[PDB]
Amino acid sequence: NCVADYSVLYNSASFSTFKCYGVSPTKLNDLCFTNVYADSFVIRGDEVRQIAPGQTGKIADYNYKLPDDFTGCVIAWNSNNLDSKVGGNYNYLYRLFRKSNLKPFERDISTEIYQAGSTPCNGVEGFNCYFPLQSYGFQPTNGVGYQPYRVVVLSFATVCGPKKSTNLVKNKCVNFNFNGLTGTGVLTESN
Amino acid sequence: IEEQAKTFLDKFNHEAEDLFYQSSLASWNYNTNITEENVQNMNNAGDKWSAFLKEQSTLAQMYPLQEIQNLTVKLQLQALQQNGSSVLSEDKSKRLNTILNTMSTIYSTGKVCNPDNPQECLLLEPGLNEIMANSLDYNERLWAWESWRSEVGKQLRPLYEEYVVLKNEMARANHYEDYGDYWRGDYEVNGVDGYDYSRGQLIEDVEHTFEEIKPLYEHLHAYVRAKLMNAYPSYISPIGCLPAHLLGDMWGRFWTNLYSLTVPFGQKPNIDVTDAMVDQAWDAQRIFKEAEKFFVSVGLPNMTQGFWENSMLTDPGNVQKAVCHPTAWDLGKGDFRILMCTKVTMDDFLTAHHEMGHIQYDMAYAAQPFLLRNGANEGFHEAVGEIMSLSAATPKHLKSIGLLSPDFQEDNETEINFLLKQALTIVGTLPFTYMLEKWRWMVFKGEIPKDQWMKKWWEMKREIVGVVEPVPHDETYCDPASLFHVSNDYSFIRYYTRTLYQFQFQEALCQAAKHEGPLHKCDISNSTEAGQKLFNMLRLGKSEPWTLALENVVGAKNMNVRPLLNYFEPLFTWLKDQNKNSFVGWSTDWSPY
Ligand SMILES: *[C@@H]1O[C@H](CO)[C@@H](O[C@@H]2O[C@H](CO)[C@@H](O)[C@H](O)[C@H]2NC(C)=O)[C@H](O)[C@H]1NC(C)=O
Ligand SMILES: *[C@@H]1O[C@H](CO)[C@@H](O[C@@H]2O[C@H](CO)[C@@H](O)[C@H](O)[C@H]2NC(C)=O)[C@H](O)[C@H]1NC(C)=O
Ligand SMILES: *[C@@H]1O[C@H](CO)[C@@H](O[C@@H]2O[C@H](CO)[C@@H](O)[C@H](O)[C@H]2NC(C)=O)[C@H](O)[C@H]1NC(C)=O
Ligand SMILES: *[C@@H]1O[C@H](CO)[C@@H](O[C@@H]2O[C@H](CO)[C@@H](O)[C@H](O)[C@H]2NC(C)=O)[C@H](O)[C@H]1NC(C)=O
Repeated sequence: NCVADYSVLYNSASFSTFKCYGVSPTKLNDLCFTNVYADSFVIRGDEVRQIAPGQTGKIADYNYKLPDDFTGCVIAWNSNNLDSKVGGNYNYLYRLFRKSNLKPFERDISTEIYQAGSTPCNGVEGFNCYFPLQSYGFQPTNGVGYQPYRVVVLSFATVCGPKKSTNLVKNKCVNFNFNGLTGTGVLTESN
Repeated sequence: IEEQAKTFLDKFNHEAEDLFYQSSLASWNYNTNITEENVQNMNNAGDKWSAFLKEQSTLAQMYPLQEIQNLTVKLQLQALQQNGSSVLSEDKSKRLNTILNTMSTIYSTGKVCNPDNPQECLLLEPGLNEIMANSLDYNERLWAWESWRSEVGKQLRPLYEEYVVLKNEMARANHYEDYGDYWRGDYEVNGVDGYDYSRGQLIEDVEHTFEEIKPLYEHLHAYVRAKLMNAYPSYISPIGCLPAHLLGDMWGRFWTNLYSLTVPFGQKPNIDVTDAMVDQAWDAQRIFKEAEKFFVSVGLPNMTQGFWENSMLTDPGNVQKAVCHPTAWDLGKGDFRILMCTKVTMDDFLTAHHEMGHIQYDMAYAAQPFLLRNGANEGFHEAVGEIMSLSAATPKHLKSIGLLSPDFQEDNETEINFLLKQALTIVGTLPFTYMLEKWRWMVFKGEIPKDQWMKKWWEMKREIVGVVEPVPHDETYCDPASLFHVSNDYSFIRYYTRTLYQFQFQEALCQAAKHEGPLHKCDISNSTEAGQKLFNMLRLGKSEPWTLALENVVGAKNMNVRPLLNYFEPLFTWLKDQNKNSFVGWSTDWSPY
């Protein structure tokens, strides 16, 4: 139920990646849908390579999935000055293990001990069984691939684009359009 | 079952790369800014790292290693499941720790006194090694040499006699028959189909290459003896072994410092570019960008940025307490940095390539597991730095980088003056580098018994090295223990292996580049396929064996000494021309006493 100038994000050079997978971005001023949903979080740079349609590995299998058929894009930027810390930052979490690789947009915000092979376990989580939640450790002096990046996902009727207007010429023969209508003539001020 | 080991080692690798970072970063901060708070910090960080590694290792010991199919997780389990210590009884463990600190403190703190004035004494490196590197007074060299052995080496004899026992109990309790077989175990390869390599196989293969080197060393020994008779007249025979106190340091480890006594044609200026560096007013920043240019030129990626801010390349305008010893640091988390404090000298211009050549390998295997981010053997890890320093030292590189004039001429006599300085350094150490490990391997197994330890040493000095005791010795001495690698408990054999791999790497990349002349002239500046052949070994870490990685660099599945020999054929041709009138090799019966 609002206008959405994607053209600002597309033009702004602050982003380390701005990449589209169900749409080509300049058309977003014309393309429209019922909703758009924004997902937002912080990740290691080399692992941002796992955030696309149909990919595999630690994020792609065990955080959240974009489908191969993802109707949308993906943006990301440097966050070193904010999200890394001198003593390290550990506020960010990830669950490393889970039986069955996740489904499209699926969320497993639950945790129990993962466990492997034929063996019973009740907490403890040293041998054969491990607690799958872990923290990150973002530190400013990391290599560029281990530094923190802010990431936003967009999955793409009410959310239209900025349908901009021309200047208006009066008392001249003109090929006009107003709202969802068209016409040609001389536009004179009426009473 | 393998998923238990896999997801154990996934948790281990995700934890270890953080705990090692906060440990090694505190270690970095201490070495670059020394304070007691930084010491107490980096020690309690190292405590928490070590406590994690051992507390995980007791779990790594429960996984059955024969139930593992994939090589790269078997290699990671075996590297975490190792026991090493704790095999010993707790009192024998503390006793071994006490002995290692005792041999370390005796070597590092040991004083040698002057018999003419006992109020003056010398530590090892300041003054006492300065005599051995730069004095020509035979009687002062002999005093420093025998007083080190009798005043400090004799203290280490009765400690080395107990260290060998406790290390052998540790090795046996790890199921290795002796502690030398434990050390050889680095090079061991199994289950990779034909690429396999036995712990024992190094023992014969090192001797099978060393018996190709001997003719080059026998003409170098004859040449150096014929020279040293002019430096030390009446003391040296034209056919004898060389007296050990005359060999350029406290042990005779390298002949490199004999050059002023042994030089071919010293009227030709042995080439330097320190003048060109100060005339172009180069600083550390320029030196290191002119170093980086070689790597991006051959076909490698430029530095991880934060390298430049977080590295220390020079001394701080503050009167800082820091170690200026040039060191390449990997901290984990992709954090690469050098700690040094450079001065405008061509030695540091080459050392910028030497240390950056460590970082460029540490970057290529950064995709590997933490347990596997190491050289394919302990010879690879230094040889891969030196093949950069070799190329940067060439006159073709030095004119192309703007460090020599376009009208300057190189000549044969400049080649021979350089190559002999290389030979005294590179080749002359190899009899000792083989002999010290042969003696120690035969001591750990008891092939040399505790009533013939020193008797067999001086037989091997005379037979293998052509070097003779300045004065007779007995089993109250330990002349091996008079050295750092024997007193501070370090395996020495890596230096023999690195001295083959260095030239095997170089000549393969020089053939890949199609170099037109002698191997010591080879430059890989503005190549590309030399960087491609280098890279395919660089990105494996430990995950593939050195016997597989060598055939991608060199084209050989094993070590070969040929390439080192080739590097010296121009000099050997001349050494065979200089000593036609002389006796060559040595008598083991002859002695200076
Ligand atoms: C076990 O070995 C296999 C191959 O021997 C490895 O399989 C590769 O795994 C990566 C992802 O980690 C894939 O991109 C490759 O396509 C796989 N290769 C093949 C031919 O299947 C596997 O990674 C090894 N196990 C572990 C834990 O590393
Ligand atoms: C490591 O040392 C231990 C002795 O402390 C060796 O014996 C193991 O003992 C533990 C109990 O403390 C058992 O759980 C293991 O099963 C024993 N060894 C095994 C796995 O057979 C053990 O053999 C040593 N491990 C190595 C590397 O050989
Ligand atoms: C360096 O090259 C010169 C030039 O060939 C060598 O001088 C020759 O030496 C041989 C052997 O004594 C003589 O037969 C020639 O007549 C010499 N040529 C000239 C032009 O003088 C010189 O020996 C070489 N030096 C070394 C160390 O190899
Ligand atoms: C190897 O690379 C260097 C550096 O890129 C080359 O140096 C350039 O040489 C040209 C021709 O003389 C000059 O116009 C440039 O100014 C030089 N570059 C710099 C940064 O000074 C060198 O010529 C190359 N050599 C070979 C044989 O490929």
